[PDB]
Amino acid sequence: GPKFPRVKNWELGSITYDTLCAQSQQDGPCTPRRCLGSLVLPRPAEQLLSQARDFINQYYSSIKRSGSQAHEERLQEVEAEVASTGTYHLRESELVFGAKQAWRNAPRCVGRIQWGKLQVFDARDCSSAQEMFTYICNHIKYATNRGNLRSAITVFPQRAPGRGDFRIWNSQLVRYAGYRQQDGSVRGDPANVEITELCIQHGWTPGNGRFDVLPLLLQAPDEAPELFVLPPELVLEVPLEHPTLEWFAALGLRWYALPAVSNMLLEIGGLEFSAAPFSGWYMSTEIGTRNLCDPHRYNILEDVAVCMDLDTRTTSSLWKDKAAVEINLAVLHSFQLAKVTIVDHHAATVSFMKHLDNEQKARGGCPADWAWIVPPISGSLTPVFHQEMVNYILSPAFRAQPDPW
Amino acid sequence: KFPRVKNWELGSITYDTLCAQSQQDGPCTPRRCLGSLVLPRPAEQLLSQARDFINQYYSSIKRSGSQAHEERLQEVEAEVASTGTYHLRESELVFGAKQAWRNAPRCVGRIQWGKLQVFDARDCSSAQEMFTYICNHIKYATNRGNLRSAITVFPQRAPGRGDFRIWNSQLVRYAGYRQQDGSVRGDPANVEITELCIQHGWTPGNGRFDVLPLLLQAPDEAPELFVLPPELVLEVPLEHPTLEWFAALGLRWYALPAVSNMLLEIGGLEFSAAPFSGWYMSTEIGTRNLCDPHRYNILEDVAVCMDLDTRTTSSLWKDKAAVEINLAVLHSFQLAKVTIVDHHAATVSFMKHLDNEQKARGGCPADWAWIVPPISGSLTPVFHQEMVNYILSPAFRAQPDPW
Ligand code: HEM
Ligand code: HEM
Ligand SMILES: Cc1cc(N)nc(COC[C@H]2C[C@H](OCc3cc(C)cc(N)n3)CN2)c1
Ligand SMILES: Cc1cc(N)nc(COC[C@H]2C[C@H](OCc3cc(C)cc(N)n3)CN2)c1
Ligand SMILES: C[C@H](O)[C@H](O)[C@H]1CNc2nc(N)[nH]c(=O)c2N1
Ligand SMILES: C[C@H](O)[C@H](O)[C@H]1CNc2nc(N)[nH]c(=O)c2N1
Ligand SMILES: [Zn+2]
Repeated sequence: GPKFPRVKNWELGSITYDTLCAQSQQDGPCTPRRCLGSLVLPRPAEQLLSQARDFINQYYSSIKRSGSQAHEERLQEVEAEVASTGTYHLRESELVFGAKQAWRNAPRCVGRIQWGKLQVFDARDCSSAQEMFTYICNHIKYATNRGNLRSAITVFPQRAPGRGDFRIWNSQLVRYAGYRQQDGSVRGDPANVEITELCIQHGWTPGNGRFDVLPLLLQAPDEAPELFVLPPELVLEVPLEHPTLEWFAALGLRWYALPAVSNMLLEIGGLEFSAAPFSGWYMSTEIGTRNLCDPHRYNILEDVAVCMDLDTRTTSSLWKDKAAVEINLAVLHSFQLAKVTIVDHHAATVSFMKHLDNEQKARGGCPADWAWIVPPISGSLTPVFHQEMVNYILSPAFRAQPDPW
Repeated sequence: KFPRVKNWELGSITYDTLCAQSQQDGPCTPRRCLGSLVLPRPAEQLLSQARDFINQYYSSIKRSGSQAHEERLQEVEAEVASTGTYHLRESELVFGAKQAWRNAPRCVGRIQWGKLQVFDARDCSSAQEMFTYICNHIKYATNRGNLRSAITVFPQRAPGRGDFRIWNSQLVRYAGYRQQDGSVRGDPANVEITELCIQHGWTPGNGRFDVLPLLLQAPDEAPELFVLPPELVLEVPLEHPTLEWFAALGLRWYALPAVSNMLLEIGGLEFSAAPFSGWYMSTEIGTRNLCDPHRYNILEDVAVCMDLDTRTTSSLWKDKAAVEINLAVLHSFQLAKVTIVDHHAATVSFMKHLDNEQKARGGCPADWAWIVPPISGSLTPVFHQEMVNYILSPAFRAQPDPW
């Protein structure tokens, strides 16, 4: 048949061919000799212009004015700007399209059915660390919306020739402190040990809890990062209880409402937005499975299993599986009681299948990273497990970038 | 470039250098990864695969460069030059089969790769004889519940003629009967092979767990039908340690997972019929075979029996029922003294395998999507372990169905 990858769903027996992958401009890490799909992060005058031309072409196609006079004029105007300055600038509506397209292009995101519904805050006028804070607080207030969460991104000024970057040092806008103890263990979230210690080196007075919300370390160009404490009333958290296990509330577990990634680079048309935090709402497994049960995170499985009186001395009791399921259930139940938006892993994966069909019809495929899209409990119980996926890099894109220190 | 391979739970890092030994391309390119696809789409080359394989063998027995090694290379050269093909000595076959298992990227059970009973059935000239060898394989491997890994190797592919083939995908398979009203009674995965048995003379049953006969095919002949003696096929009724109603569901599964439709390639030679078996990991039965929607699909029935709220996904009724079903399988196999490994023990053993292999060969090819179990992924260590996938030979391969 077609010379595009054939893609099969083994639950349903249905077949598609991905033609979209033909548009990839950027090589991933695989070769015919070996596949590196399971690695988390495997290792410009005329180069900018070709990325910019491509992006402008994407824009004009999206508004159905390809080949138009307005399209040709924008193209000239971009090359003139690069010509005289080395860079160029997006129109507002271009930025909005490019931000959404970056989300839509993100292979690791199961929540892409929502991609067209993204509030884009333009913060390209921002000129200080103090102003970044205001923009960030506004983002948090808008996005949180007292529990009825709204997807959003806030875009700060782009990288510029020989000027320092805007950066948010924290990986997320909300992070619990991780305090290294004398014995070598950690109180709080071990994922955050390094940022915690950077906050302390930069003048923060540390708490001693398991859920101390961290301050933000915000860096305006060519300045030391400045420290900003989020007013507590802005940071919506959800205490965790279980619907029938009454003792679960006594564990004092909690999580925050708003998942807002702040350390990734938004690339659009070769332009690099080094600070562009974005937020959605949580899939319940992120909290109840990874953040709470990973051995290298809060690691609470054994404690919960012991409370549930399970036999923790043997694997074949499936004590881990039982406790994990109850932890996820408590996450879902508590978020529901508190009226804070959340999506379980069944509803989310079902919606992603719908997204796949939509994208097949709209673009001829959808880049997806199977290992990231399949949830970390109950995998084959979700429809995405049975769905082959093709993974490739399209731009606009969100990318990892090196830590600023 | 040698990939840096990180474990994200422990922060430990290795470099896979074994991948340089791959002489066989997989489906990925720098423009797109196809690692999630289940099956993506001359004398001088036989000689090079043959020399390489003989070189692997003499090196395995340390005698790399000896008289015996050099003479054996010439035998292989002489035979290919004269006939376009060659034959393996039994010791070479035994080594090659083990190595194919070892190299199988999708197998989580490879800590066991060195314990493999290898039956040479290359002196087989008929479907009848294949059946005798298969019965002996089942008897050995089953061993009254104390299961033992095994492979039986029937005669290789030859340019002149049809292949020896076992038509069935496994040696034990439950019938799947389609109903004019669309539904399937039994195992929907075996509708086709069920229908093929009927068409070749089998009197069907009408249960949910009717064990199929084998269709065995000798070269250029119609396949023949052979009913396995019920006494040879060990099965485990499923009950649950606390939920009494669960036994009333009538569920069971067989003890012996024996794959019979894959080709075994050693030194360029191809073995189209080479059934191989180990023991089950509980999630293969409890999660996939019983809970897949296109398999026995029993999740709902179990949830109702547990009185769960089936109206909404957010009660996690599915997750809760799947767990009890896996528990029942583990409990039932244990009660019956039939070998089984749960998915926590299995993946822990695989992590140990990765480490042994790192020391021994500088790597291990592994397919993360297959290694990570279908429930409780991130609760197992392998979820957090990066993996490099690539094709080494000797290898097991998929091959076209013979009809
Ligand atoms: C609206 C609800 C949303 C849900 C339920 C959702 C769900 C998810 C989940 C479960 C992941 C994997 C996270 C992990 O394991 O750490 C993820 C990754 C991601 N999503 Fe979303 N998403 C949502 C909205 C968004 C939005 C608004 C953006 C960007 C504008 C976005 C971009 C991403 C990116 C870039 C990743 C990859 C992160 C990385 O590589 O570390 N998603 N999404
Ligand atoms: C001794 C205990 C064994 C265990 C627990 C085990 C476990 C597994 C599991 C869980 C899978 C994934 C199966 C699936 O999802 O359908 C698998 C695949 C496989 N194993 Fe094993 N294995 C064992 C022995 C063997 C032996 C003896 C061989 C060969 C001699 C072997 C070769 C394979 C191959 C080739 C596959 C891939 C099959 C395919 O592509 O569909 N394994 N193993
Ligand atoms: C927007 C959004 C919604 C939602 N429900 N969940 C998220 C979670 O994304 C969090 C992001 C930050 C960590 O990144 C780890 C990481 C490390 C490295 C080296 C690369 C990479 N891409 N990702 C895990 N995923 C984000
Ligand atoms: C030896 C062994 C031990 C154990 N515990 N489990 C097994 C399970 O193997 C069953 C085998 C047959 C199915 O084949 C599906 C399949 C289809 C296709 C087109 C290709 C392919 N490689 N695999 C999946 N795995 C085998
Ligand atoms: C090694 C492996 O790639 C790594 O643990 C991945 C697997 N899948 C994942 N999937 C999601 N959604 N998030 C993750 O952090 C990971 N971790
Ligand atoms: C599409 C996807 O690759 C397919 O569902 C795979 C996923 N992982 C698997 N893993 C195992 N062990 N066995 C399988 O059959 C599958 N199926
Ligand atoms: Zn790949």
